[PDB]
Amino acid sequence: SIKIRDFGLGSDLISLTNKAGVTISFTNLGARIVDWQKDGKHLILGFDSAKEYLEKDAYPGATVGPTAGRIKDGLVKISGKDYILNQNEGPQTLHGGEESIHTKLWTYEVTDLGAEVQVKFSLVSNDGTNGYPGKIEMSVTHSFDDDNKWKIHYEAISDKDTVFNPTGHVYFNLNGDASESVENHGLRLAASRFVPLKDQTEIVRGDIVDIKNTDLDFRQEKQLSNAFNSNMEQVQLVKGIDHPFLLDQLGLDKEQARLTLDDTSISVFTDQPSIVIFTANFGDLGTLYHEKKQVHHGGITFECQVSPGSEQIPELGDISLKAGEKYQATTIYSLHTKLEHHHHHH
Amino acid sequence: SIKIRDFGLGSDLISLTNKAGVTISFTNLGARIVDWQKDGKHLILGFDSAKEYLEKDAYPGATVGPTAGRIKDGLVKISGKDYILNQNEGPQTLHGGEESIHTKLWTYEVTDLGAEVQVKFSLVSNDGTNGYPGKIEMSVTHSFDDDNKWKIHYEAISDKDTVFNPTGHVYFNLNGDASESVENHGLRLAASRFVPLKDQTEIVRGDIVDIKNTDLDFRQEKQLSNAFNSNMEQVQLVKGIDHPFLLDQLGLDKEQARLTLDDTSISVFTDQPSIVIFTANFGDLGTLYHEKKQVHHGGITFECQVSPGSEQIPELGDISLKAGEKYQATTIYSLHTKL
Ligand SMILES: C[C@H]1O[C@@H](O)[C@H](O)[C@@H](O)[C@@H]1O
Ligand SMILES: C[C@H]1O[C@@H](O)[C@H](O)[C@@H](O)[C@@H]1O
Ligand code: NA
Repeated sequence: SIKIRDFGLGSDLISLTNKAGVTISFTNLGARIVDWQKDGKHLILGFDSAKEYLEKDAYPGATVGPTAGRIKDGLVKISGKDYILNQNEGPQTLHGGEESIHTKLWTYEVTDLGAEVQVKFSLVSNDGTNGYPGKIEMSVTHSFDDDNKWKIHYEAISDKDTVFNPTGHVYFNLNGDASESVENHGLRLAASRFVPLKDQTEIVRGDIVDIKNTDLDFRQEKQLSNAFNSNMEQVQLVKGIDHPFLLDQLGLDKEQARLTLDDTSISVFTDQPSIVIFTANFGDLGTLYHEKKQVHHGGITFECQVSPGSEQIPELGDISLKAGEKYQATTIYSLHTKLEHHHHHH
Repeated sequence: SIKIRDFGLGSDLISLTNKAGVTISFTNLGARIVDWQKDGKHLILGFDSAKEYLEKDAYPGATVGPTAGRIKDGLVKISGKDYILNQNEGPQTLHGGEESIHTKLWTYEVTDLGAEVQVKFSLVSNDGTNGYPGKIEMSVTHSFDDDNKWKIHYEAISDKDTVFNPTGHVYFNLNGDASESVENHGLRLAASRFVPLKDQTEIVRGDIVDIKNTDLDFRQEKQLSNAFNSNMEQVQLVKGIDHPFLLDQLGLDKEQARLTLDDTSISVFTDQPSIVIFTANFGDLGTLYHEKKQVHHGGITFECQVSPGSEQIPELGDISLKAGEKYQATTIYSLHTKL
């Protein structure tokens, strides 16, 4: 079933319920996921109206871009040319600059395929917007099916050579309450290396480091508390995790990550090379979610994309997008029950 | 009464009905006027869904900008520096460039004041959008009252020196049908001068012309056919009217223009110095409105703004907007019925 209603300020809330009774909802404000519930329990973090997003935190669940992450000094090189993008974080360009895509009302159309329902959001980034050559015609399709798979498919075409590397900023919290730390969740992640940050400004350090056998090694499932309790320099620098993890094996076919809590698991699939993880290291900020004051470590992201810092570490990849070339990206979050035995206590 | 409904593609339709039974409707798609009707008759042109506007014509009733009109070669000088804006009509920049603010979904909030209802639309034009320095936080407030006054109030603030001169692109047609020419309407317009076009490119010619005692003199009410039948080269150039008229006296209190058809009349008030009039000179195009094929001369606009062409004719005024300065503009369309 499909339902639509005003969500505030002119945005709409599109709610889907699949045959299993699982419901998920999106808004055209930032082509964003707002909620995902199983049996009355929220699996992700979200607000109750559009204004909350604009007044509390505009990132949760959003589509962010055109480039996700930080670009040192907002400088990129496009076809031998240097371009400076909007710098909204000191001299850095963070998540595409100020008042970026996550803050706009996208147009959308809904396609009912029966076992699957797709919600295709569209937006055009005009040439020069925030310093980005364009125009860029973008589309983000969120779909949910009877198999409990929530899929995100990105498509884009530019009139000019530009850069493109968007992501989805959902935050999970299997506790269903932001005031409950995710340190009690089990995490499995197929990555042997990570990208350290230089310092508090959070630009990349310049090197790639092997994390096998460290408190950041999750190849084999472990509780998130292991990472949170770590005094490794990188953990201490950010007060949790806030780093790109390089996947060891690529392909949409492979389960790259799995987040578990008791009988529920979220599996992550993608065709991208890295997973940027941020564990809501907000300290005592306490942003209110459903009237619950969010705790430090009260959420975790799995931002699939080309790793940030390729400007400094070419080995990370290339986010350039050629004029007329079609960009595509696919990320999938699938929900399961009783995938494994996870009975722990915090 | 207020009624909000889905208008297509995620856009909304906000319909206001005053104490008089008059209904006016807007959409956040382009902070635009969709309909205006009395006793079941449409007074303006408009479509029945968001898709139509995107597929047929995106300008009708829209807020256009940041700069309304044509900019020769897309060139503007800002603080002594040349800036090239998006070019969407040949080398010209027309109505802010491609995929401009009229094709965006604006956020909005409705404020019910009883005798008056306001709908505030907001949009941020990012720095660099279509070549324009910014960012520019813009708001357009459309309001409707019990006195049948439809008012447009624009506000804007830019983080950097830029240019700004938006306008409302409603097309009136008192016949209430697109297949019927407005040649039968009477027009009065308090302007003794106009800005001639250079040629078919429609860029300004460079001069300011006195129109007193010509087919374009509407200082005294006259029928549109007059103009339409004129042999003035400027009329023949565009096959109608497609020009900036310079108001003789400025100020919001003065009725600057009046469009009449029988018992019905629309009065125009504004704090702007010029009124750009375009008479839908589309020829055989035949765009469909409510299933009715539009005819050449099937509509007429009153775009109040600073006249286009100031890039070449400085006397027309100046559209710059300095960082931190607050831009304001007001335009009112008043509906009257003879009794
Ligand atoms: C990946 C994350 O990095 C963090 O430092 C920012 O604060 C987040 O909003 C961001 O998305
Ligand atoms: C002033 C007018 O000039 C005309 O040529 C255009 O086609 C109109 O849409 C524009 O508003
Ligand atoms: Na809507």
